[PDB]
Amino acid sequence: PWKQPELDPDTPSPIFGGSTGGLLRKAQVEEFYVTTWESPKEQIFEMPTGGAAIMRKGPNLLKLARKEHCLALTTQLRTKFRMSPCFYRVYADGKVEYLHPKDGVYPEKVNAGRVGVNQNMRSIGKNVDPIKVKFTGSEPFEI
Amino acid sequence: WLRDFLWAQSSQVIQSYGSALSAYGLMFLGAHFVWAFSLMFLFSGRGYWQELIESIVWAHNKLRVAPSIQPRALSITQGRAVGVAHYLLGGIATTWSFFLARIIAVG
Amino acid sequence: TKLFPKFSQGLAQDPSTRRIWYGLATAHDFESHDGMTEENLYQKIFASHFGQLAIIFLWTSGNLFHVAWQGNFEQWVTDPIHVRPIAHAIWDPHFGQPAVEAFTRGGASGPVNIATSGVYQWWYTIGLRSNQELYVSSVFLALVSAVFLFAGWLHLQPNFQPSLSWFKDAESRLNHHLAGLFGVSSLAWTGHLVHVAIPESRGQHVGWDNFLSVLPHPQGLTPFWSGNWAAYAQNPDTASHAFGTADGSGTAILTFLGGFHPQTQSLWLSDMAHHHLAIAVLFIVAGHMYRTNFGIGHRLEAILEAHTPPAGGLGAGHKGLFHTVNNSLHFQLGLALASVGTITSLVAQHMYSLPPYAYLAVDFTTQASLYTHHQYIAGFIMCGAFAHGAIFFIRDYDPEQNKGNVLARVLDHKEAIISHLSWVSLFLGFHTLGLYVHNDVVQAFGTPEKQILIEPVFAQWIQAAQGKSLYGFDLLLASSSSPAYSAGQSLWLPGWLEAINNNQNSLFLTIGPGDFLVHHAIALGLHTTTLILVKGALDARGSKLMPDKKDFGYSFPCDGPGRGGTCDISAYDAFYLAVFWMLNTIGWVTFYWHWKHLTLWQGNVSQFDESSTYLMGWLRDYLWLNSSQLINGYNPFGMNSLSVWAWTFLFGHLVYATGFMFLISWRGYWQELIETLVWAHEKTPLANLVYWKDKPVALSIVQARLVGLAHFSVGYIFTYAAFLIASTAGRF
Amino acid sequence: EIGPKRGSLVKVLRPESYWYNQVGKVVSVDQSGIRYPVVVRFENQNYAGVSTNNYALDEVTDPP
Amino acid sequence: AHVVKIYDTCIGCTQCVRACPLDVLEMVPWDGCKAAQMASSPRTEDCVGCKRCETACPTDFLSVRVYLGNESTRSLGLAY
Amino acid sequence: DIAGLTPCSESKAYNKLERKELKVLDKRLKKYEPGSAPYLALQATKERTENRFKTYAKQGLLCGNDGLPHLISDPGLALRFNHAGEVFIPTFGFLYVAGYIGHVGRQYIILSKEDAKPTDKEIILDVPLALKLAFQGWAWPLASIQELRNGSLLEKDENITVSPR
Amino acid sequence: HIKPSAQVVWPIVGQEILNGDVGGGFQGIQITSGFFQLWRASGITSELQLYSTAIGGLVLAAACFFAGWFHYHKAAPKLEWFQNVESMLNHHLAGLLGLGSLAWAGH
Ligand code: CLA
Ligand code: CLA
Ligand code: CLA
Ligand code: CLA
Ligand code: CLA
Ligand SMILES: CC1=C(/C=C/C(C)=C/C=C/C(C)=C/C=C/C=C(C)/C=C/C=C(C)/C=C/C2=C(C)CCCC2(C)C)C(C)(C)CCC1
Ligand SMILES: CC1=C(C/C=C(\C)CCC[C@H](C)CCC[C@H](C)CCCC(C)C)C(=O)c2ccccc2C1=O
Ligand code: SF4
Ligand code: SF4
Repeated sequence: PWKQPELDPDTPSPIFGGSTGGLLRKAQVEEFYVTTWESPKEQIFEMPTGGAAIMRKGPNLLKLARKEHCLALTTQLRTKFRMSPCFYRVYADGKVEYLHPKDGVYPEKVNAGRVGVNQNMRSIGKNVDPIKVKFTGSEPFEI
Repeated sequence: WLRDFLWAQSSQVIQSYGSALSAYGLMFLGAHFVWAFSLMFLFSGRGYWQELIESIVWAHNKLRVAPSIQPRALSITQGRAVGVAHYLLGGIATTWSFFLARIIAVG
Repeated sequence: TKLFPKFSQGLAQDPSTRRIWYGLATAHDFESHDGMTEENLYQKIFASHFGQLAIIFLWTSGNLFHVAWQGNFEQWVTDPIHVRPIAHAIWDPHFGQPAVEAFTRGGASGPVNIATSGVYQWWYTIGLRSNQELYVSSVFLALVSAVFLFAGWLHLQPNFQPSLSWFKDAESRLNHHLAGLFGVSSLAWTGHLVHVAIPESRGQHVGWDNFLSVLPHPQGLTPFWSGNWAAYAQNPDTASHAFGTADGSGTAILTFLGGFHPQTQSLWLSDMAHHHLAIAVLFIVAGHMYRTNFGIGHRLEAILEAHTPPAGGLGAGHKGLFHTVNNSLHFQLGLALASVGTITSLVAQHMYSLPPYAYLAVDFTTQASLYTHHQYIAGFIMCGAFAHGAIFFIRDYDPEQNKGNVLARVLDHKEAIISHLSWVSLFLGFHTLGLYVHNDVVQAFGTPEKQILIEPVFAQWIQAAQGKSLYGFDLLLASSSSPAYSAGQSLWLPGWLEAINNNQNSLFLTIGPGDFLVHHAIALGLHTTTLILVKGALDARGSKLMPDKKDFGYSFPCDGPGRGGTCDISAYDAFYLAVFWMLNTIGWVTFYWHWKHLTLWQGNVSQFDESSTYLMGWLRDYLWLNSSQLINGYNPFGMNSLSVWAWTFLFGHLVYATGFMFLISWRGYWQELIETLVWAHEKTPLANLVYWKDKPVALSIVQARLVGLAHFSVGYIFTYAAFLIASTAGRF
Repeated sequence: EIGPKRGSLVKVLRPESYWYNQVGKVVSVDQSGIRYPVVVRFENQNYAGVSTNNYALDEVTDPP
Repeated sequence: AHVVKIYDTCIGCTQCVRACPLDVLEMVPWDGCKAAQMASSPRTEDCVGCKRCETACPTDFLSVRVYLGNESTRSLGLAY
Repeated sequence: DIAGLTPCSESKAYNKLERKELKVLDKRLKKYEPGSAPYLALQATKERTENRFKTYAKQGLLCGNDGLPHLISDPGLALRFNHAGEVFIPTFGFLYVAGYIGHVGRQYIILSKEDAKPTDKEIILDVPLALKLAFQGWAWPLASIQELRNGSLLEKDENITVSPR
Repeated sequence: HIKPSAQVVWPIVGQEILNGDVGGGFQGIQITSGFFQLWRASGITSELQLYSTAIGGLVLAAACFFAGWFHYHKAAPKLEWFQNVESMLNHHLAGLLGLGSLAWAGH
């Protein structure tokens, strides 16, 4: 966004019961993902890995073992309540990463501030045959 | 189990021909057919069948019998449904024919 | 980061259990290996070919050693019609006391296994008599296997690895292999036959101690330096002759009587001697054809580019095709595998009718197992040939290199080829199933005369042209006034006619309407398998549903649920679906062979003639009648030597059903179940201390199809081999 | 102005397209100078489900 | 991880980025289409290959292409 | 007497099969009174059996070593010998009807394609045009030959969807 | 001594062998549903009573189809009518099951 936000350790979490679907040993060994949002009131949502949880009026915090869970929760919140949340990634050593838009106005928009990457100016099907790139290590679509 | 139930019995189904219960043998073999025919819709997928349908569409396009409705392969859920339906129908009719012929020719 | 996949660094980065399976599956896919050039790829293939040669020679050396040790080869030599062959002894410590007793077959002491491989007949035919000679053969083949392994190790060191152009030498490789690998090899084979097997079949022992003191022919090479080769065919073996002695025998090394031996029911040894000598001479002559360093010879690209018919019949003809075959190894592999499968099918169709080994026709289960084995080998090699042709079409095929040639024009109208193959397959299946069901129901109503019996007139007409006088057709070589009969009337006609008019042998059996129907069902199976394999090969690089199939590799799962669904869209998936039809087709041909030959051996050929028309009779008199002895292997009242065969039958059923387990269910329900098992192991007392290093993941979709096909084919082969061997060996 | 007439029947020669050697109706041609300004509508859907597609100038000729 | 490529046939309905529940695709300004937009894949290492963008792609052939291979702990969708 | 098959009129196994079928059919006749309706049905079945055995004989049909009649498939051999009724004339008999269905399907496809939203016509059939084409398809090979020469039957592949290989 | 039979085939194409000798001077398909046992438990003597039962069943089937047409097209109940779960349970416990059990006990 205008300034990259850093998540606060103090923020509360929604009330929930014990769910078997949740954080695993991959949270300890490898990285895990953290989702934050600011609420207007107390509403009931469904976690992507568990049941139903009543969320807190104000800031909130969710920990998800996968980024797909984080974006599923994000899409659910945006569809149901026009919520617009954001999620992060927390590594094993404590490193924090920001994957939800670095530009801040979502991938649906453009913002004229990001550079085209992995884009081919040729048409699909105009790529060369694999014989022409044989024993080179480069795929026809990677050119 | 095999020798003393499925082979000790079913000797009347195979020799049912020329008798009152020959239709049970016909039903048995048709059930074998349908049970075996289901494994196409179970093992296979859709892309190969869609490409074969494309070739058949080209064949019908060459001499202008192209249907207005585009021929498409069955959906993946549709293919699974056809496979399980044919498999269940074949197995049920197989056991039905075998049980009825054995219990009629003996009991 | 691991290093178990050394050829693939990316596969080593996979932290799941998929790394081990993909590392094992892509172990010898050198073309997709990381950092591999063409020359090193060819060198690795050379080393692997040497390794396969060493493995083959070690396996046959072990077969020789095991036969010489635990077999009854001397007892088989003394009495072939009575004493059974023995493969290896059975030392299974889980065997019971009745189990040890019930497997001392063939007049042995310990538990032994009856050999159905046919090596006893073959080794008795080629003059091997004592087990000392088999021991020497085993140690010599072990030595040559070690030599081949050393040579494979030899061509991997510096200053010994051949260059890329050495492998790409097309004319000289063909010249040398045709002249030497076939020509002088066949010449040495017929020389060994004439030196050893011809005197050993006439009571004269020829060995390394006295082969320089004995002579093959009494004329002593005077016919060869002169022109009088007719002296070698002057006194052939008479009808009343035994293969172990010299009762009424003659001194002839090259003859062409034709037919079969009256006693051994096999082709004459001198017939095969002149056959391999003529083949050797012809192959040595044909091996001096292609162009080498000398100024004479033929160039392959010149012949390919010259053979372009005018008026645009084949477009550019065969131009630009030499580099296509040379640069693409998959084209050469597919051509080699196609020819190998065709030759294997020819071998299967030709040993049974023309037995080349003494007392092979008497051993019914041996002939049946040999036929079924080589037929399934031929079919699998066919499927591999078509799959590797598809691999050629997707991996290394340049339309710009060969534009307008036969390959580009075949790819031009591929839809027409696929559609016509589909039409002929649909038409054959529709009509064949129509008459089979029609004759089934007509037989069910107690009136079997109403069934449609289409008499095979074309094949019986051919048989009459080949000498079968049972059908009464006035044809050439069957009438005495025909020029075909007069040509060769004193050469091999009275032997071939006597062999083909005798119904006791397997030479050109009489065929009825059921034979015709099962032949057209076999044609339907071949046609449908050809249809799917050809369609997968032509659609390997592009299709209307997915033009960019060449960019996704040969073996990829799918493209997704978009565009209606793209399941099993790869040419690998076409091969995987075609293996089932291959298994069904070879099952059909082996069912036909086994039932017809079983009814011939039992003497009731009328039962097969009147029962192979309708499928219920097929089932009742093949799968039910012949399985009575199979399932009684370990009956609770009594157990006999067929216990391994019933156990193997049920084993094949179980592995077939496990193939069904992998084939019906797909990955995506299994991943969630494995995730629940992961939560079970990770989150339990006394077992959370033990943790996996490779993450348990479900089998990938391509891997799922491969393992389902593997269990399917393994169970299929094992259960059919068990049933066939048990059914043939229980009665005889 | 730079492309075919609006509403005219045209033939698509794009190889990878589903409508190769087919006849479609022009619905709009862009004049802004884009990669594929000729937008056409087809009577028969593709496998995805859409019925309209855009092509370049060299991929569109009048059918005979 | 997997390789996601976007070709010039894209015309920008900004719907392929909504169908991807992994934040792999992003939209950059462009000039080769009426909408002046073009799909881009900055976080291509976070893609699993679910091909939902291919289902959402309306062009024939598809502007966005996802190629499988070289799987990792994030592209395999394991939470363990 | 071709391919070692005796005629059905002079075959011993054919008559033995007829005697066996008459024996089992008359076995069920002893369990019913002659004035019953199952007796009449069994009598009609026996009459149909005797009529079928009589008509299958003396018609050029032949059989060999089984008592079950055989069919000759080779043309010419089925023309020099009286065997064209087995498969030779049924071949043209089926092809006439097979070409009948293909022709009326082609004419209906062509007629429906020159109409607005032709996909609806496949699921919403029209009776008067289909029945008119059904009764105007007797001369199917005459319509097929004339369309073959002039290009209306076929179509050049420049308007035919072809694979992108 | 007489096997049950309630399906009679036509003599059209070889099906006369399916009319098995079930005894009692009758030929037909030997049935397996056990309807004869049910018609012996529920006291039924002649075919007139079975004809009356069949005609009454046809009349009630026409009444049920007319009831479906009426209760959808002519007089469709509202959602609150279907949501009366207590009335549904009471009427299908005491009414349907209880009334049918008492009527069958009386019969
Ligand atoms: C006597 C006159 C004569 C005749 C009869 C021929 C005849 C022929 N020549 Mg020719 N020739 C002539 C004069 C003549 N030539 C002269 C003066 C020259 C100049 C020296 C040549 C030079 C020449 C060359 C250089 C070549 C030929 C070849 C051929 C053969 C192939 C023709 C062709 O285009 O493929 C046929 C046309 C096609 C379009 C092919 C269609 C094939 C279909 C699609 C396959 C159908 C498969 C089907 C499913 C099979 C079913 C079987 C079932 C069991 C399943 C053909 C037999 C070619 C050859 O050797 O081929 C054998 C070749 O390379 N000719
Ligand atoms: C024994 C079981 C069985 C049977 C009967 C078939 C039959 C068929 N498969 Mg096959 N297949 C099977 C198992 C089987 N498959 C298995 C296990 C696999 C592995 C996945 C495959 C893989 C496979 C592939 C990959 C392909 C086939 C194809 C075919 C067709 C070949 C054309 C032919 O022979 O003429 C027709 C054969 C028939 C047996 C006719 C069946 C129809 C009869 C007339 C009954 C029709 C219904 C009847 C009139 C009653 C109507 C009412 C009823 C519908 C309720 C045919 C429909 C090919 C195909 O479809 O291309 C054209 C093809 O490409 N199959
Ligand atoms: C001598 C002939 C020959 C040669 C040189 C090759 C060589 C090759 N093929 Mg080909 N192929 C052949 C025969 C041959 N194949 C045959 C006969 C078939 C049909 C079965 C195939 C089918 C085939 C396919 C479908 C594919 C190849 C591929 C390959 C490549 C790598 C395969 C490999 O080594 O992985 C090593 C593989 C393993 C070690 C796995 C072994 C598991 C086996 C097959 C299962 C057997 C079942 C069972 C477990 C056996 C034991 C019985 C049990 C009861 C104990 C390589 C270029 C692949 C390729 O090019 O990569 C994209 C590919 O996709 N081939
Ligand atoms: C009358 C319409 C019609 C016509 C002229 C054709 C013509 C053709 N088809 Mg097609 N086909 C049709 C309908 C038609 N088909 C339908 C409805 C289906 C879906 C079941 C198929 C499925 C099909 C396949 C799967 C294949 C063909 C193939 C073929 C070719 C071989 C000839 C043949 O008998 O195929 C055999 C055709 C069938 C077995 C389909 C029978 C279905 C019935 C008979 C069609 C009913 C149409 C209806 C009565 C017309 C309405 C009449 C009107 C007055 C209302 C030929 C180009 C083959 C090919 O590519 O050859 C090059 C091929 O592999 N067709
Ligand atoms: C005591 C009263 C009574 C009785 C006997 C029934 C009986 C029945 N109800 Mg119920 N129902 C009732 C009150 C009653 N209902 C009330 C008060 C409500 C509103 C809460 C409903 C709402 C309701 C729903 C929403 C449904 C039923 C259905 C059914 C049928 C279930 C089929 C079955 O199990 O096989 C038993 C089958 C038979 C006994 C066959 C004979 C059927 C006869 C003709 C019905 C006669 C009973 C009827 C109440 C008589 C008065 C109707 C009058 C206007 C003619 C069954 C006939 C299902 C249905 O649609 O079927 C109609 C269904 O889905 N019921
Ligand atoms: C996919 C593909 C592929 C493959 C293919 C294949 C696999 C094939 C096969 C094929 C085959 C498998 C073929 C076969 C053929 C055969 C033939 C061609 C034969 C002939 C014969 C004859 C001609 C004979 C004659 C005769 C004589 C001589 C004697 C007796 C009589 C008679 C007359 C019969 C490749 C690699 C190319 C690549 C591309 C793609
Ligand atoms: C065979 C097959 C097909 C092809 C099958 C198709 C297109 C369905 C064909 C249905 C036919 C047209 C129904 C009618 C059948 C006959 C025409 C009826 C004849 C009746 C007589 C009286 C003439 C798939 O599409 C498929 C999809 C997904 C998984 C597996 C498979 C699969 O196995
Ligand atoms: S394959 Fe799935 S995760 Fe990857 S870019 Fe497409 S929609 Fe997103
Ligand atoms: S779905 Fe496809 S065409 Fe549409 S904006 Fe995305 S990449 Fe472009």
